[PDB]
Parts: sequence; structure tokens; C-alpha cells
Amino acid sequence: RHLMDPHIFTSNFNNGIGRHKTYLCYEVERLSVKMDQHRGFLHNQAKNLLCGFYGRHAALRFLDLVPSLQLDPAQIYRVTWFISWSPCFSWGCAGEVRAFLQENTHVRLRIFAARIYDYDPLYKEALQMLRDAGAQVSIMTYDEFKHCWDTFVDHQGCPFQPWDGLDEHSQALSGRLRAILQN
DNA sequence: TGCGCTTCGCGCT
Ligand SMILES: O=P(O)(O)O[C@H]1[C@H](OP(=O)(O)O)[C@@H](OP(=O)(O)O)[C@H](OP(=O)(O)O)[C@@H](OP(=O)(O)O)[C@H]1OP(=O)(O)O
Ligand SMILES: [Cl-]
Repeated sequence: RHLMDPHIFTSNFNNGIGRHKTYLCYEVERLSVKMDQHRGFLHNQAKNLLCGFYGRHAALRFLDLVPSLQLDPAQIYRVTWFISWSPCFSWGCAGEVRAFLQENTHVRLRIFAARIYDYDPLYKEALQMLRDAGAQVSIMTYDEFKHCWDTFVDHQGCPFQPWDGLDEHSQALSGRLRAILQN
């Protein structure tokens, strides 16, 4: 019901040029594997040192609203994240997501990242930790960009229009993420 | 608040 401005989407999910914030689109489906129950998007709480606030990453904001999703513990769910920056360890979700997957075995998590957030020195260990805890960790391709536009954006009937370099950036980042997860 | 560049801000205003 709450949809994203087209400009916000294309300025934040471009897999070639970064932004100083993170958006996260999310979908919950009930598993004989077909039921689409809760959808939305959110961004990080910006760091604001004038109020002495060190910020809250978008993935941690997703964990904050899980209670409000009212997932029935008698059902199995798949949670999908479309995140403009890969999750990280430092000030990140990696540890709390690991904890959240350990204590909630009825939840499967799938994470598609537009870009790799390597500004965290431990970003490799973060991605490896999420995989160890049974999360699927992937790079957004054309299919994921288009699904996100079709589902989360106020497109007003305008079909998704790929930016220049979309497939090239996707392949390069897929290469990097595979070398990280090979280890 | 808005700007200009843009790695979950910064450093001006
Ligand atoms: O593959 P189909 O079962 O024939 O239906 C697909 C499929 O629908 P859903 O995403 O709703 O399940 C696409 O996504 P995939 O499952 O193939 O990944 C979807 O694309 P969007 O999610 O981007 O909307 C696309 O929708 P459309 O063509 O109406 O834009 C639609 O049709 P196509 O397979 O003909 O592309
Ligand atoms: Cl994170």
C-alpha cells in the first residue's frame, strides 16, 4: 500500500553508483510454498552526531518491525530482502540476523544486494556468517530490479527501464560475492 | 532547511 517514489528507487538501487543511505524492500511468503502476506520498504535511520546518535542500519530496522508482521509460529515463511547495500558486521545486522535465524527455524531468509558494502572491513565475514546461518546471499540481477520496480514503486504503469551497465555491474559483483562465499 | 557529491554522510549553510 505504501509505494516508493520512482526517483528514490533509481537513485538508490543503481548497481554502479552508491548513496550515503540504504533502502530495503521486503516480502514475506508462507510455505505448499505460495502465499504473499507482507510487503514494504524502509531506509536506515541516518547517523546524527548533533543528537549523539550513531544511526541504525536498514537491516536492523527490518528486525525491529518483525513482531508487527505477526508471523504465525505454526507456519513456515520465506523472507526476501532487496537491499541497496549488502549487509555488514560493524554497526551491522550480521550478528543479530544470525541470532534471529537460530531462534526462529520457521523463517528462511533470501538477501539480494544491489551493491557490495565493502566500507566495513569485516564485510566478507558478515556475508559468510549470513550464509552459515542458512540465509541465501545473492546479487540483484535484471529480474530482481524489475520485480522490485513492478512491486514496490509508484510507477503509474511505466515499465522498468534498465540503466546503462546494469548486466555488467551485476556480473562483476556476482564474481566478487562467489569468491567470498567459496571460502 | 537545502546543497553538492554520493560506501547505512559530511560539512558547509
Ligand atoms: O514467470 P511467470 O510465472 O510466467 O510470470 C512472470 C513472473 O511473475 P511473478 O514475479 O509475479 O511470480 C515474473 O517474475 P518471476 O517469477 O518469473 O521471477 C514477473 O515479473 P515481476 O515480478 O517483475 O512483475 C512477470 O511479470 P510481468 O511480465 O507481468 O511484468 C511474470 O510474467 P513473465 O514471465 O511473462 O515475465
Ligand atoms: Cl547491515
